[PDB]
Amino acid sequence: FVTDSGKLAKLDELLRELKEGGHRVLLYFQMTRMIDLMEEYLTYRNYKYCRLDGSTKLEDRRDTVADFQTRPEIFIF
Amino acid sequence: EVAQPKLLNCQLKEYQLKGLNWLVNLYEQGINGILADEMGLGKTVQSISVMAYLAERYDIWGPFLVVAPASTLHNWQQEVSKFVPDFKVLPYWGTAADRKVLRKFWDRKHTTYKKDSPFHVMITSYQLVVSDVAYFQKMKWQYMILDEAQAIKSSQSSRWKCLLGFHCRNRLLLTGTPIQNNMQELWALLHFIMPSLFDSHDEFSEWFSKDIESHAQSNTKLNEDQLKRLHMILKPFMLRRVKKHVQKELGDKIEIDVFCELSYRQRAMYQSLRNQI
Amino acid sequence: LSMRRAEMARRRRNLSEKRNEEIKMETVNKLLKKQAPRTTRRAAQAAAAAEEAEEAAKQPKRP
Amino acid sequence: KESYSVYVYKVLKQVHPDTGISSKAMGIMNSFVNDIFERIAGEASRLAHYNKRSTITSREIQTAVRLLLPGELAKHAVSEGTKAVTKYTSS
Amino acid sequence: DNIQGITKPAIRRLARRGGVKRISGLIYEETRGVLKVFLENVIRDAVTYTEHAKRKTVTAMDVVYALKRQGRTLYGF
Amino acid sequence: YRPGTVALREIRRYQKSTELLIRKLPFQRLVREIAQDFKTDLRFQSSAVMALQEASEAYLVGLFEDTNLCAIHAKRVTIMPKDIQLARRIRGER
DNA sequence: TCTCCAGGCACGTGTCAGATATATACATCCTGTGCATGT
DNA sequence: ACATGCACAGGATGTATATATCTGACACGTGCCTGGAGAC
Repeated sequence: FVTDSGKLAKLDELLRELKEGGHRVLLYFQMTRMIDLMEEYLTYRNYKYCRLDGSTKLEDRRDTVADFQTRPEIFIF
Repeated sequence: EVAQPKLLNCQLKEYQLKGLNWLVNLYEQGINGILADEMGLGKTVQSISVMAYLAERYDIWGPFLVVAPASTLHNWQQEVSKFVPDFKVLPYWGTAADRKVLRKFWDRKHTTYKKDSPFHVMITSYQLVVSDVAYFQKMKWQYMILDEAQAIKSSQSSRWKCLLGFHCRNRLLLTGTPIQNNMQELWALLHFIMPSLFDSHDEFSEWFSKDIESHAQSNTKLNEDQLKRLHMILKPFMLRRVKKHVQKELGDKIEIDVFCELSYRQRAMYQSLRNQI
Repeated sequence: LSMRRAEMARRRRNLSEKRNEEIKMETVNKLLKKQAPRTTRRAAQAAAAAEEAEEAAKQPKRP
Repeated sequence: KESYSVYVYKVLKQVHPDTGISSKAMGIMNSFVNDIFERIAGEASRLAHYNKRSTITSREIQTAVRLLLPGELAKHAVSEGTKAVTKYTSS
Repeated sequence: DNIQGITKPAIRRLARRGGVKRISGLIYEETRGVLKVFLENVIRDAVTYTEHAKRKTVTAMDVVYALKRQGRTLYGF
Repeated sequence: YRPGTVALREIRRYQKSTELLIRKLPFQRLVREIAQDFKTDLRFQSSAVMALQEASEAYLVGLFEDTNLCAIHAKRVTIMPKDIQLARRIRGER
């Protein structure tokens, strides 16, 4: 999976460096289907993440954004 | 050089007070205006400010209509409540039933409201403005703010169609992006603001757009004199201010293009796509 | 008696305006409070689960 | 204000589980129930008064059902009723 | 003279629902007569139940009872 | 469409819909016009007038079916006052 | 007949399947109408 | 000279990704009370 996409392969390198730096990432997509695929990848490399897309209900939005902002364990949104 | 409307239970920053002025003049002289401060400079407070000024001096207390994105209504309602405590806001969102009751607050007989009215500012979404346009069209509005005015960037949008047909003296668009995409979408706003002076998109194209759109799209020469003449035409109707002048404290962004070649599978798919032509 | 009843009808009709105005104004205000007054949560279940886990931890056990 | 709604709903979700029924249709079905009730009960009462009895037993209800409902409808109705009364007696 | 408010088009539509291809022009006034006689019979009974109940308002049940009394049971009320 | 076909189309249109075929306010005014011959100043539940209308339209539609068969028996495709009266005659409404 | 309580009824509530427009781009289908050719 | 057929103009329709809103019907929770059930 991570090598069948050139972007994904390059994102992997960059996220490893970002993590080791203690950076926290908003990661933006134009396709929610891709948001799903990735969701997997992130599980494999075992990084903590949130999700907010047009499916995410309004008070759940508030909740998720507040998390990302409250609890620094989450690395990617 | 006006004074912070005294009905305003806060103090404006410098630029909001210069921006107040602009909107006070754009009224005295009949003009409308886009307030296009770059995103995050405090556009809401300047709008509420104009409305409060109106009241204090001209004793015109209503009705004012704020249309906004649905997501933003509570923020608007709270901001109005904070900055002009005396302003009775009427929320106008809710199920059909909720809205039906609220419609009973609309005084259609008084042309101009005074302090003890049912309501002063009505706050409502673009979606409602369009579904309930039947109702909104009967009312006659003393001022109107569209916030996140990029919502009516298309002249073919039902949203622009509806809102253009509202009887209102005064419109104030708020949007930090008058243009995004074509310049067409700037004509849309200009026509909404002042349909007299920008009465024809085609003229607009011929005289300004096709030059500027070719200078970007095909790297032609930019006609300096034409461009200056456009700015001129825009200048009394659009105010834009930028963070580097008024929110100086933030450090800059670093942008990095990160380049990737297709993997094998990607390529063999890309090329079947190309061969399907 | 008929005159008394006419007077009584004026009384009930006068009272109807006060009774209508009171309910209309109250229900108008209740709805503004229904919408603008608002903002809460629903993960109530999440909170309950957290409380249950805390209660389980409060118990020392060596089985 | 009592209606055989509840029960019409339980029967519906037993025979066509994912299908609903409209409020108007529920009204019509409730009227149907009331009408059939009335007819059967009344014929049963008549049979009782005609045989000088003063009680509407299972046997009155059976004969009412056989007079009222046509052919296969009558037969199947008799069957269901008999089955139900049998189960009741057993319990 | 409200009977002619039952319009020629209204009668035509009802004849169409009843499977009628062509309508002789004398039908319209017969249909009004027939309808008026029928309504009088139902309303007289409905009013009779209404009076008995010591009501001033005719209710849906009064009409349903009047129709059942005349062998034209109406389901739905 | 060739003549007579539009009629069969109209019949189909009216046989597939469930809408009421008499206008509501004309029928309501007829009900009140009849009612005041039996007792003056009668009030009606909104639903009572609709119950009368549904029954009345159902009656007329059923009568037109019987009327149609009377015409067709006489080797006609046109219904006439005679056909209504025979239908009413044999139904025992006379 | 004296006794009990739970099933059902009235009332809120909340949510989500199918529906209302659409920014973001562009290719495509459409057909009014004009021009050319043939009879 | 007139009529018919064939291709430009540029518009409306269309394809695809989520967004931004919404509405009404279904399901579920609450409160309570009367009538279905007990059994002598």
